[PDB]
Amino acid sequence: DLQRLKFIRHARQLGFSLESIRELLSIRIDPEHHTCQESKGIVQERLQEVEARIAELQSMQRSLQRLNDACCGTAHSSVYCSILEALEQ
Ligand SMILES: [Zn+2]
Ligand SMILES: [Zn+2]
Repeated sequence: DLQRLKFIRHARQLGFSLESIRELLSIRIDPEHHTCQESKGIVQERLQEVEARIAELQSMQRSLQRLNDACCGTAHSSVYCSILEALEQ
């Protein structure tokens, strides 16, 4: 009950998909018939997913930073905005 909910809460904190969470719950309730290989495979898959998303976000971050730094951000007419020009290109 409560401990089970806490377990789930902890998994969600790590971004595990509902599918992986369901699998972790099955291993959790019937440990005598599951192995470290199974649990680690679940962690590893999620780990690869996070590292991949991180790479994507940092890439967007680098572009956004350049767009941001190049624009004066003032009353300057958007007819001359570099951000619009960049997004067009
Ligand atoms: Zn400007
Ligand atoms: Zn601008």
